[PDB]
Amino acid sequence: TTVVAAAAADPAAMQYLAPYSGCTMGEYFRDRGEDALIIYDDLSKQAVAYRQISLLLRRPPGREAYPGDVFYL
Amino acid sequence: PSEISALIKQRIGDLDTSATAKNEGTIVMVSDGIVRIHGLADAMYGEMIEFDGGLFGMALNLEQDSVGAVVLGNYLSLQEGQKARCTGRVLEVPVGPELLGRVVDALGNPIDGKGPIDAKLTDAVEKVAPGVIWRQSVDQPVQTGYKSVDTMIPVGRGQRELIIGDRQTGKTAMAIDAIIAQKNSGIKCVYVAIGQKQSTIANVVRKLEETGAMAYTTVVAAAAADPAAMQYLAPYSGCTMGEYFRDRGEDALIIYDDLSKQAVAYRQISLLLRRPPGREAYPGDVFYLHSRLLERASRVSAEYVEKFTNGAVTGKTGSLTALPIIETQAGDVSAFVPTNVISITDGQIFLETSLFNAGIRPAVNAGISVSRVGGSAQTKIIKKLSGGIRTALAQYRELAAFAQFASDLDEATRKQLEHGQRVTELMKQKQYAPYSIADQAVSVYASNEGYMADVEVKKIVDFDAALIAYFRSEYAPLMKQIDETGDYNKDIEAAIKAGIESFKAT
Amino acid sequence: MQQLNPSEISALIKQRIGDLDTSATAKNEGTIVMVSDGIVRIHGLADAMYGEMIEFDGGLFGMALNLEQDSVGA
Amino acid sequence: ELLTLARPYAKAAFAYASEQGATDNWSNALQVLSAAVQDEAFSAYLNRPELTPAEQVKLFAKVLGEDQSQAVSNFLTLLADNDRLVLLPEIAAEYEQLKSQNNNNVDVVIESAFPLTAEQEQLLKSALEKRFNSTVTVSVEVKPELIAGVVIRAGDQVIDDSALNKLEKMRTRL
Amino acid sequence: SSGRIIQIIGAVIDVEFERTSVPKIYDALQVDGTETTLEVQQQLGDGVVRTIAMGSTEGLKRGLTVTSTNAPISVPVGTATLGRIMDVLGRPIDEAGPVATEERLPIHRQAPSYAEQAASTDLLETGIKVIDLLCPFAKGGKVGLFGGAGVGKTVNMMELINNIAKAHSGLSVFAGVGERTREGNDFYHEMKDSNVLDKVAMVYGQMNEPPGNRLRVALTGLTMAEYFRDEKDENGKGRDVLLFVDNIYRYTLAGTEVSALLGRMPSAVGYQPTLAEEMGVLQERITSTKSGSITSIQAVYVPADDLTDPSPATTFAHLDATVVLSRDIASSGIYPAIDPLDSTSRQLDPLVVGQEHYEIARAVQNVLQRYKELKDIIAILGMDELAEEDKLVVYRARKIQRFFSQPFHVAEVFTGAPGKLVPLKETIRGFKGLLAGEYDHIPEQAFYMVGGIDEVIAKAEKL
Amino acid sequence: MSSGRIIQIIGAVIDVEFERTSVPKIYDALQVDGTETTLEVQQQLGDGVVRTIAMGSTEGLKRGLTVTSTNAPISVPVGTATLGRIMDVLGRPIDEAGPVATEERLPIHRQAPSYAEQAASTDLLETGIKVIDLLCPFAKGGKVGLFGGAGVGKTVNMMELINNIAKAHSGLSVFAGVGERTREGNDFYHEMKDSNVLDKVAMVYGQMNEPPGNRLRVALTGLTMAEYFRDEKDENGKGRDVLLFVDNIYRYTLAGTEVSALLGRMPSAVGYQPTLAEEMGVLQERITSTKSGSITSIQAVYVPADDLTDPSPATTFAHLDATVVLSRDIASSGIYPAIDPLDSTSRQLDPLVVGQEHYEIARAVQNVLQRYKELKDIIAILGMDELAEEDKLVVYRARKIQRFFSQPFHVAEVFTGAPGKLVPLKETIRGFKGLLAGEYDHIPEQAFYMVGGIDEVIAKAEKL
Amino acid sequence: AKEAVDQEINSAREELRQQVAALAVTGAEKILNQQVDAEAHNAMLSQLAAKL
Amino acid sequence: AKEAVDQEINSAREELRQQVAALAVTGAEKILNQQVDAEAHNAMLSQLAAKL
Ligand SMILES: Nc1ncnc2c1ncn2[C@@H]1O[C@H](COP(=O)(O)OP(=O)(O)OP(=O)(O)O)[C@@H](O)[C@H]1O
Ligand SMILES: Nc1ncnc2c1ncn2[C@@H]1O[C@H](COP(=O)(O)OP(=O)(O)O)[C@@H](O)[C@H]1O
Ligand SMILES: [Mg+2]
Ligand SMILES: [Mg+2]
Repeated sequence: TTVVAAAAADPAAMQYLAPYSGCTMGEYFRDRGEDALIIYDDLSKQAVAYRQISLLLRRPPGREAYPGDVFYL
Repeated sequence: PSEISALIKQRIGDLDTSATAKNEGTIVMVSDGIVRIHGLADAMYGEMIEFDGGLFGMALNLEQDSVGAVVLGNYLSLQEGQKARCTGRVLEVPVGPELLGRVVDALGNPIDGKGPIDAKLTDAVEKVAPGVIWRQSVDQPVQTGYKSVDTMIPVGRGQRELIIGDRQTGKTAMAIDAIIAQKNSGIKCVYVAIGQKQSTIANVVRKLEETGAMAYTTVVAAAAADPAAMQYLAPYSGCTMGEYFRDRGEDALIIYDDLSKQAVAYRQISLLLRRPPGREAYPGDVFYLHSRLLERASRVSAEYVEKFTNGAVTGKTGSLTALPIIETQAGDVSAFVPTNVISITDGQIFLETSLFNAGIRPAVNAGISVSRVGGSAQTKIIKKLSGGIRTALAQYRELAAFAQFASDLDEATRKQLEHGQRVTELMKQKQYAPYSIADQAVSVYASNEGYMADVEVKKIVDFDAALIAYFRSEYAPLMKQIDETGDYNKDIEAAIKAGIESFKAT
Repeated sequence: MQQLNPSEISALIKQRIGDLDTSATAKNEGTIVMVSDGIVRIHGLADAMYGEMIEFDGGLFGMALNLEQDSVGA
Repeated sequence: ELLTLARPYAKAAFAYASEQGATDNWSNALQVLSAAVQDEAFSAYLNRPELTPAEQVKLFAKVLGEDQSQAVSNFLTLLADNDRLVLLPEIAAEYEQLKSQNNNNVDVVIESAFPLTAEQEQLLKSALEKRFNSTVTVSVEVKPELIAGVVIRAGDQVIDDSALNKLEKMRTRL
Repeated sequence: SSGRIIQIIGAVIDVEFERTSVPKIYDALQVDGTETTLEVQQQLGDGVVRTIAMGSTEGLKRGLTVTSTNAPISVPVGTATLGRIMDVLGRPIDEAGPVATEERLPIHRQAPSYAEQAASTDLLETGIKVIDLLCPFAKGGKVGLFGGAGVGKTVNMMELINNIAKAHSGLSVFAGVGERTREGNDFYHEMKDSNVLDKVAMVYGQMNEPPGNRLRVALTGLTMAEYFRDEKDENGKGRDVLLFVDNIYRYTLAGTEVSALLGRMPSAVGYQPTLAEEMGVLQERITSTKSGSITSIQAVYVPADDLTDPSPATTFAHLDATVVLSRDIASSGIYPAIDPLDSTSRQLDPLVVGQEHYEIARAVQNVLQRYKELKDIIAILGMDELAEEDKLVVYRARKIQRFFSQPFHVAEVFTGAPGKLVPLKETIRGFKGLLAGEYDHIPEQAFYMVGGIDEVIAKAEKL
Repeated sequence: MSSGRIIQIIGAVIDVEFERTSVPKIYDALQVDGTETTLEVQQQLGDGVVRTIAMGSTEGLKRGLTVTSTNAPISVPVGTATLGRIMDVLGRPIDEAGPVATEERLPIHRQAPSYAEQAASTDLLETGIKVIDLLCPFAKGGKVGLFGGAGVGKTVNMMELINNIAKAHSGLSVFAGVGERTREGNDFYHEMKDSNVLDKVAMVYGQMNEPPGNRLRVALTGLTMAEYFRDEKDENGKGRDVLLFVDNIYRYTLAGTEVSALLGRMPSAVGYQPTLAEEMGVLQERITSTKSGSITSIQAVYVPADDLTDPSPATTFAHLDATVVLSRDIASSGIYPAIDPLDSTSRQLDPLVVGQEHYEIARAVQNVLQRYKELKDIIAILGMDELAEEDKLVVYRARKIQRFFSQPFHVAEVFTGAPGKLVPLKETIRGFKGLLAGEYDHIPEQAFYMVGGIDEVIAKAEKL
Repeated sequence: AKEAVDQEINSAREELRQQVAALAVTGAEKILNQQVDAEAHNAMLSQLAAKL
Repeated sequence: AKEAVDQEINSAREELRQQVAALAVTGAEKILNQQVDAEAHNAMLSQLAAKL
């Protein structure tokens, strides 16, 4: 097995981006015709960080300061 | 055949006989039928605006260097750079008796497809209220074809009175009945559809022409799919057409349907202008926005008529009666827009969900439903026979409310409950069931005389209808005489109780 | 895009076209620019402090708390 | 808008130039600087994150060459100080308008279906002097788009006589 | 000198002025085409300022010319304004000819000095049980009718005007503010039926009017009354001044209407931030001074029937006499529907009201308080499963509620029952007798919609 | 020139400048010159610049890249060959059945029907599901919201509806999958595939993972499909009627809220697209019965926050012609269809509308069922013994009604070999009114299970 | 029923005129296309100059 | 019955539409009216204008 870490002290961007990476590594072995499993942790804080970024990105505010793209994500 | 040829030839020999001096401004920015136009300086606030597309516009923002404005219709055939001229003339609309039996565009264009109609008079839509020194006290009745309504909540000529309730609880059917009542009266009656389903529309229509009412009748519609501008503007136009006859000393009647849609639509439009909102996205002026329209209806002086028509009349006091519609979410009477509108109306009516759910059609929550005018329009018969009965049943309601967690009941409470049951059952009617005055007159007579606290609970309504038959068969001259007058004499009630005993014998 | 500043009066602009010296009489006194609701914007007096008292031609007194790039709100 | 923010600078420059009489020199410089503005190359080179007010001021003098003044020097200087350089050409256009109205001379846009002879031109110039400018300014235009007549344009004062009339009357038909 | 229109938004206007001539912040600006007039509000500077219009905003284009009067809004003043109907401009609407006097007074003025307030220490008997019991009045005080939409803010005022008017003799003024025209005209004709019509003056600024007109409407009448209080009788002073406010909430609402267009910011709800200071400015020019006595009545509409709204909250800081209405009480059919609790009075003083008055009132409120508290459980549980004294107190309080229910002399319009005027002595004796339990054997119906205790006896023995 | 180049993009937003002589109107098609990404004209930003959203991903794309126009909105193929094929939002094959043979395509963003086009009459839409047939009868051009949880064969329900509409009246059916849980969509495809119903329906899914714009527009896509099909008229005029099932229009509202945020304009009171009501009307009033031909629509809907005061259901109710709910315990009782009969309501419940006698019978039946629910609690707490005799009769007869409601189906027929049940109006009512006489109290409740007409019930009683 | 019949009659009698006008204006504008008269242009612009 | 009359009325309208095609080509003369009478007459020479 493997684990990838997005510590709380890390800059928000890597935390925001990690889950997709881990997904990609999982899909690898899905693409390897075999099966495995993935665990997603603290997606709430992930959204928090992404919201903060978007704010710093001058992006329009959303409900609860969440642009709707979050659900898309 | 050739008659059309001659007509088109002479219409061609008619106009476009010369060039014209004018001013244009081209498009700058577009979004959702809201456009930014630059280059017109001679413009008027809210004037008609000319466009090569054949549509028109109303001006909103006179800034230093351009104008933002509103579409009248769809805009998908529009794009920046096209030509856009100015009429130099304010918003108007055709008005006339010719509008009768017709349903048209919110700009008076026949959607019935029954040929365009010229109105030798056309009037600006936005107008101000008349002067206080010209207003007249309400003194003339309006009948609703009801027992519950006409009695406990009087409504006279020119009064404004909101109707509030929930979905499929009987809100319009009531106004419709009221209109049908006015058939014989010959008063001016006109209604506006505002952002609802065309199916519902054609249903209303077909009902009207079935009644043949749509001959002293005019209606205009704001479709639920039409771009919000027309929804916003239409009620003002309808009021404008209505005022024509009140401006002629002639009593008038308007019916506003679902001002909630118009309110929210305007909220949206104005917010698209990025203006800051107040509570629940509504801007403040909304209160003014509706109320200014509402004030335009009133009962006025013949003196005002003379000041309007300056010899064109002998002078009779005119009026216009108002039928607005607002829906309530979950029966929240304390809702913001309801709170606003009740502060405007001369009174209100609210319909209770459960009674209609209990089959009571209509289903009045008489508890809170009152008119500022009250007994200034009822017939002396009705006015004297009524007066506290609505209060009496209101207190009967709260008595029953308290009478479910306590086992003690005095004879006062007992009698109040038992008579409230009888009078409650007494206030029922059928859809499309109007009443002559004597109908409810004899009903309330029997009730007050305790002539109902004696007969079977369920058989109450049967006794009522058979009584109507009994009398209008035997006593047809009697009720004819009484309802032709609206005055009561004691010998009349002597005949009434004679009939009471005779029918109770049957 | 930047918007208008409370410093773009063509009187001042023409002055700048004329000269680029004598800075507000060494910022000893400003000039009224924007007035509304007990709040006034003034051009000059950059020497003054946030919280420094200010006299006026009306013989009155006031307190500016905003030292902008070129304007001051009082 | 851009025009609105341009407003004060236009009137200031007009007042100064009239006060000095270099209105011609100012205006010509404005044409030049507008041309510079619309030049994508020159602007991009200007928009590099390296230039100081003195830099671009000297640059504009250089591309200006002669026809320079300490007055326009400070003018451009403060323009860069507020970094209002983009809307320069609009200021020039408004300034031109200001001079015209100050001199009451007006321009008319003339669009035709055929080339027009001069005698017609001064005839209609006179005719429009019944609208009493101080001086007519002619901008002719020939358009097979037009079929008949000439449409005219005095600012926004516009009068049609062309084919469009059929379109209008045909609207009237229905 | 003159100015030209450069932008039009809503009902707020802006104008260009010569560098030499920039009118002061408050001046009349005549539309050089029409009768339309303007007041300055903001010094936008650079030869341009912002203003609002009075009257229609239509027929107005840009670049059109406007003059200045070099004079603020100063309106005709004096007794020659009585028995007349004026506009927001103080101009006749009754068409009874132009006003006679030539004295004018600016609508704007600073507040009177601290060294000028007066000790309004004069009581009043009215005839309404709940009022004269719970809210003793000071002749010269501020009387506000806190209430929602359709609670009876106008009715409660009409009846008081009846009673107050008939009990008084001297000056009086009314100013219709943003209300239904019909009610105002009806009141005018009713006053015409009376004769103090002469004694009073009419002015209506109504909801139909543009918000610019809707804003500075009170200024007129309040200045009128201020003059008349300062207008001293020969060998004497000003007279007793009757003042009546009609939904100052309308003025607040207009201030909300204009703020965003004024370049202003949005309060915590959306009001103008300046709402508190403008309300205070308004109120402070309203006072009985060392000179004269000014008696003011305030119509207080309550938005959404909420107290925690900023405007009512600020309002309490202004009203010595507070009267509040409820929707549920009217839902019970009790007319009037004034809440006993929150409506209070600083005149409620044992050294002032007399000991018995004070203590009887306190006991009454105490009883009602327990009843309201126990309402929860009695809704949950059976009324029978309670302590006997509890139930006794419940019936006591309910009969108290009923004993408050009173017919009013104008209320017979929607009922027919003749209105009453109950002397305070009868009220006190009857309430004390109830609190003594002298009537625990008496059906509760015997107290509904009545006046004095003797009426209760008659009703009960009748029943 | 007839194309422009990329000048700026942010998020899902794309900006391109054009010359003043060539700039498209709203909704026209815009193909990225260099890839398959497509752009939808939304509003003219002026200066030759216009704002659009791309259909599909946003990468592989950089500024300066040319993008052209078609000067026309999205046109997608229309024809009979469309049946049995699943397509993307752009109507492009995704079943790998090759490109759609039909090249006859039509624009999408088109105007709602005229007032004159309003079908002058209303009449009861029919089907074979007794509870539907009576308790919530429909009308052509009808709009009913569906309610319930999960695990009741919603799909199966629709399958029977399609089978009946194609059988009795050859009425066509189309489905749009909005925010489809892809696995479930595939499963549903296989399910409708084993059943030969596949050939009689047209399929497009908007998977929630997609850019919200195409997810938004699939609605109008299927709408235009149905429009063409109904307007597609056989001889003698009078083309067949068409049926549309829409996957959880609530998701559509969510996507509208998304894209509303995307333009960076004001979020509404509760927070929604303020123009929501207008696009509602865009959907609804574009769907009805015509003077010749009709299209009826049945729409899935979820209630967010289980509340009926939030805007979305409030606006929704402005168009729901009837209410149909699904109760879990009813399925737990093995009752099929598992529809809660008592609480699903139809606006079309008037003796004026449904017929006088029909109305009376329905009213009495619902009264009886209401009584029975008032009774069964007292039964369970006190035993059936302590009831009045008529109360017991009501108990038994109502349970007989419920059993009679249980019916096999032609979709169930292939599922488990058993003849499906087809029953019209005035076929149920006869047995029901006979039951109101209590003439089957001798007949056991079991004789009403998994049965069609009352004649079949009596035949069962005979064999039992 | 009679009202509906007569309304249909009037509807058709008006409907015809619309396409009649369309065809007539198209033909007339085409005829105006076929003619190429700069001299008429000159005459009418002189008239306009008079009319200014 | 209304159908029976309305389709035959339309059949009459076909003859009428050819008729009035000719009649409106004749009526297309009114562009001279649209002119300032810039052409007193221009159309009767070319008569190719005959469609439907
Ligand atoms: N007196 C009555 N007796 C029985 N039914 C009635 C009566 N009056 C009205 N109804 C019924 O009330 C039903 C619901 O009212 P209706 O649909 O006409 O309009 P509404 O209450 O305003 O609702 P919506 O929100 O859809 O506009 C109608 O179908 C009508 O048949
Ligand atoms: N004193 C009263 N007793 C009983 N009912 C009343 C009384 N006054 C008013 N009502 C009723 O209550 C309604 C509301 O009264 P009003 O003072 O006009 O309310 P608002 O605060 O909106 O101005 C009146 O129109 C009348 O029908
Ligand atoms: Mg309705
Ligand atoms: Mg009020």
